[PDB]
Amino acid sequence: GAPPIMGSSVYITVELAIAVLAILGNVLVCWAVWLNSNLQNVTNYFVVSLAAADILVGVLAIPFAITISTGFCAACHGCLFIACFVLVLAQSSIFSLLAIAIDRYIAIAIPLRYNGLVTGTRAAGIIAICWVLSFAIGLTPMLGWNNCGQPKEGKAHSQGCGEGQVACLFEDVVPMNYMVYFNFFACVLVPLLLMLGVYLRIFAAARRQLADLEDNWETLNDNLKVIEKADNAAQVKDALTKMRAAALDAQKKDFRHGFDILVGQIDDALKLANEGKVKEAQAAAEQLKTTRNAYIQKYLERARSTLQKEVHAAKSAAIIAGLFALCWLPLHIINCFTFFCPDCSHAPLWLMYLAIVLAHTNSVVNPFIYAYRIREFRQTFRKIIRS
Ligand SMILES: CC(C)CCC[C@@H](C)[C@H]1CC[C@H]2[C@@H]3CC=C4C[C@@H](O)CC[C@]4(C)[C@H]3CC[C@]12C
Ligand SMILES: CC(C)CCC[C@@H](C)[C@H]1CC[C@H]2[C@@H]3CC=C4C[C@@H](O)CC[C@]4(C)[C@H]3CC[C@]12C
Ligand SMILES: CC(C)CCC[C@@H](C)[C@H]1CC[C@H]2[C@@H]3CC=C4C[C@@H](O)CC[C@]4(C)[C@H]3CC[C@]12C
Ligand SMILES: CC(C)CCC[C@@H](C)[C@H]1CC[C@H]2[C@@H]3CC=C4C[C@@H](O)CC[C@]4(C)[C@H]3CC[C@]12C
Ligand SMILES: CCCCCCCC/C=C\CCCCCCCC(=O)OC[C@H](O)CO
Ligand SMILES: CCCCCCCC/C=C\CCCCCCCC(=O)OC[C@H](O)CO
Ligand SMILES: CCCCCCCC/C=C\CCCCCCCC(=O)OC[C@H](O)CO
Ligand SMILES: Nc1nnc(-c2ccc(O)c(Cl)c2)c(-c2ccccc2)n1
Ligand SMILES: CCCCCCCC/C=C\CCCCCCCC(=O)O
Ligand SMILES: CCCCCCCC/C=C\CCCCCCCC(=O)O
Ligand SMILES: CCCCCCCC/C=C\CCCCCCCC(=O)O
Ligand code: NA
Repeated sequence: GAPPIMGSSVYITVELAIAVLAILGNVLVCWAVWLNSNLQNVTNYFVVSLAAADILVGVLAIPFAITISTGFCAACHGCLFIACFVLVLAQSSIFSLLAIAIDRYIAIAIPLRYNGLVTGTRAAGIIAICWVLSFAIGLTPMLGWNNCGQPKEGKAHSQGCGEGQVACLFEDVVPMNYMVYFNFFACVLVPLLLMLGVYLRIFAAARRQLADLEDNWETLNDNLKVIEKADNAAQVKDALTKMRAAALDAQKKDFRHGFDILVGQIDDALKLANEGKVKEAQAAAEQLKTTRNAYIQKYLERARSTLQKEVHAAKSAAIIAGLFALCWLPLHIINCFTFFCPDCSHAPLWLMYLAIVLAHTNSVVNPFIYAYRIREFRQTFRKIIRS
């Protein structure tokens, strides 16, 4: 049995290094949003809320984790607070991640009403509510769902603790049925699964809109060919009405002028078609190609480019949510083994330390994801560091 202070020294040193990086990187995120108006939007207010949770992991949760690794003597409910505080920060992160996903879904699904529905003032209120709920959920053991009524008195005596004190260790004070059923299943797993459902809807909505744009583009070009090889006015009329509906569906200044020219030219040709003048209708329909080459294809390309950027932004957000799940799931899975398999030897202490370090590393990774995936953050980071 090697001296406990040695393996402790490795765990503590790694924890302190992570805390430094979590503070530095996420302070940079907050400084960037504060300074760049192009970064000031509802999505990034939740990003800042998430960065604040990660700053508090470095300032508070990691010092608390180091403290409760020692098993020092503490009043049981004081031990409970420093043990449970990381649950507040993890819960706040989950709420911010879910809010970000929902924000991106509103933007892709109803962009015309996004600016009227999703405002900064409503966002600040949601953030406040989510922090209150995070304290309520994370500190629920302090309301009585704890093991302080049944302390490990033999462990307390062997450490010289006073009366009312326990050896302060996470699993000795926080009940495992709370950790598995309430914290993991209900408060972590269910919101992560909801997030997965939201992102599936976001990418399904984007794929559908990028299909719908190509279908309307195909309908405009296909029916142009139908008119050229038509032989009577009724075939021209049929293909023109289909073009007119495709044009109005695709419509939903230089943008409006291009579609006004298009529908007007379709109407010009339809009037000729209704009068039985096929050759004049076809010549009129040929004028549409000039409008298509100078306006309509430009709208189709820019609409595609806007959709691709929304997909890119949703993928960046989903990566962040997925990395949260990756870094936190090992701890929750270990707790499931401890709880559901009392015939299994407890996960060894080195593995507990590794799982805790991994969870804490998640508070380091988001600034790197923003830097590598969002140009506006990356360029703002560069200016902050240079200047
Ligand atoms: C403004 C912010 C930074 C203040 C942070 C205050 C923190 C560090 C304080 C608030 C409550 C405090 C705890 C309250 C009660 C106990 C029980 C005692 O037997 C050992 C210390 C312990 C566990 C305290 C440790 C420090 C503590 C967690
Ligand atoms: C920013 C300010 C307002 C934060 C206020 C938080 C204060 C009120 C809370 C935080 C944690 C709390 C402590 C947590 C646990 C214990 C140990 C218990 O045996 C006696 C009370 C005591 C010591 C609590 C007193 C109140 C306390 C210090
Ligand atoms: C993709 C990621 C999230 C999956 C992580 C899986 C990890 C957490 C799993 C895979 C194998 C698992 C271990 C398999 C067997 C045992 C022995 C048992 O006596 C205690 C738990 C313990 C030690 C498990 C702990 C959790 C464990 C390490
Ligand atoms: C990751 C997402 C998709 C779902 C989370 C799956 C979790 C809840 C699953 C993955 C592996 C599972 C464990 C696999 C094996 C055992 C050993 C058995 O003696 C008791 C249940 C227990 C401990 C399972 C509990 C539930 C478990 C931890
Ligand atoms: C620079 C940062 C300073 C940080 C200061 C670090 C604190 C060091 C004090 C005690 C650690 C002793 C080693 C902890 C060993 C674990 C004890 C434990 O697991 O519980 C008790 C149990 O009885 C055992 O079997
Ligand atoms: C920017 C500033 C923001 C706020 C910064 C706050 C930093 C908190 C640091 C450490 C918490 C460690 C607290 C635990 C120390 C417990 C040691 C102790 O209390 O030992 C005596 C006890 O009776 C055992 O026998
Ligand atoms: C485990 C503990 C769980 C505790 C469970 C109970 C908590 C209450 C729940 C939600 C409060 C929602 C607050 C709503 C605040 C008022 C909002 C408002 O007035 O604004 C309307 C706005 O115009 C629309 O856009
Ligand atoms: N058995 C057990 N032991 N320790 C922790 C623990 C304590 C302090 C921390 O800072 C961290 Cl990250 C983890 C958790 C645990 C598991 C999932 C979610 C929250 C806590 N579970
Ligand atoms: C780009 C520069 C980065 C800033 C430097 C950050 C320095 C932090 C690195 C390691 C933390 C070391 C913790 C010291 C251990 C104390 C002794 C002990 O383990 O008990
Ligand atoms: C920017 C402010 C950050 C706050 C600084 C906190 C850094 C202190 C590091 C670790 C916490 C020390 C925990 C002490 C354990 C007590 C050991 C014992 O009593 O047996
Ligand atoms: C212990 C608390 C458990 C119940 C939580 C109650 C819900 C949160 C309570 C108060 C938050 C107050 C902030 C409300 C501002 C709303 C702004 C808005 O949404 O537009
Ligand atoms: Na986090």
